[PDB]
Amino acid sequence: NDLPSSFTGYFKKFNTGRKIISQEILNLIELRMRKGNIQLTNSAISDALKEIDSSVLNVAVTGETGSGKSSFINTLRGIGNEEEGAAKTGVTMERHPYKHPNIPNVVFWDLPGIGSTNFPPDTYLEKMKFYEYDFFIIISATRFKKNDIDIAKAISMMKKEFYFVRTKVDSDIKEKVLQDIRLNCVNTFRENGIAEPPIFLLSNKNVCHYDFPVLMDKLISDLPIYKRHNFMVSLPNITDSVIEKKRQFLKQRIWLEGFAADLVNIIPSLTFLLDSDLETLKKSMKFYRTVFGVDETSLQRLARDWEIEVDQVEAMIKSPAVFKPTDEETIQERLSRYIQEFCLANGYLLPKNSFLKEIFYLKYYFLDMVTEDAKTLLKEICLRN
Repeated sequence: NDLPSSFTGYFKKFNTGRKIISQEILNLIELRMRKGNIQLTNSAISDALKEIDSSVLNVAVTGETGSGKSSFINTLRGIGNEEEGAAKTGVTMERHPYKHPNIPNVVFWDLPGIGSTNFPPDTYLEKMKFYEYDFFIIISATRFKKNDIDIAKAISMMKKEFYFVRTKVDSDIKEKVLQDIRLNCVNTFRENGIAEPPIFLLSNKNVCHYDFPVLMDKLISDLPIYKRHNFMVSLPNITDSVIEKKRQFLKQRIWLEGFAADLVNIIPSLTFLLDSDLETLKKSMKFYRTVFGVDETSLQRLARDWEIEVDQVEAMIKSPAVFKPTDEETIQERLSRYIQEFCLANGYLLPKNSFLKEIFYLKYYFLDMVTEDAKTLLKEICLRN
């Protein structure tokens, strides 16, 4: 009903595992809004966004050589295996990092298998600097080994998160050969004195297949709340679910940002646009396009994979022309029209006589645009092949 209730109510749509901020903090912020603590409410939101933005993620990936490690690391980074920057199989002396191409805050580490070293579990983890990782990805293309489990045991002893990933299920060429593959893994765990652990089976030809979806959900879910945003944004845009999930996260961030900047009591209508906010809007559009893989480069490659000049790929979507020069229409007119379109379909998102400043409604419009663009190209990429 009131503003304090509208602020926290916006997050009712998202379950515990999809919030980019905790209910505890949301409840705290609301209290401060209701207390009139007109400064502590802004600092709470401020520090919350700051903590979200500066979050760094380090993912340790271990297993055996030629069992998927490299492909896993590369598909999560959105890089082709023989592409530049592509993590290369096996190699192995010691730990090797691979930063995400777009989100510097995310780093995957190729760790040498403990089998290719003469280090016992705990000492191996100390050598590999276990304390630096947010979670571990234990990969096996078969049914895991004693090594894989001793490592897990050591990881759980230190309170860290690990996940069992069975790659190359696709090479297993009825249909439910998955339950068999899963049966072999379970016996291994049972054989090693461990209760039934979850397992995620993955495919290489069709990477976004099988347990990829739920694995993606688990990693974000188990992650500390403030770390989810930066990792979510880094995931590969290979399913409408990941894509739609990213939008949900970015929408939450815009909301927080809109409130921090202070609400206003005048309808949006962009009659004058500071060069200041224009550049901000240009940066937002560049951030969203990259995140959703619809930025210039991504479109160029896409154009090659098919043929035709980029010209026609861009023509398939809408975000590429937002800031493209035209003698027929000014940016002011274009953006001024977007605000009206948005608020006409979505309303002002707040109780009567209260509004977010103009830029925020524009960020929401762009985000929707890019999200739709990504789903359009994905649908085309899938339609083929």
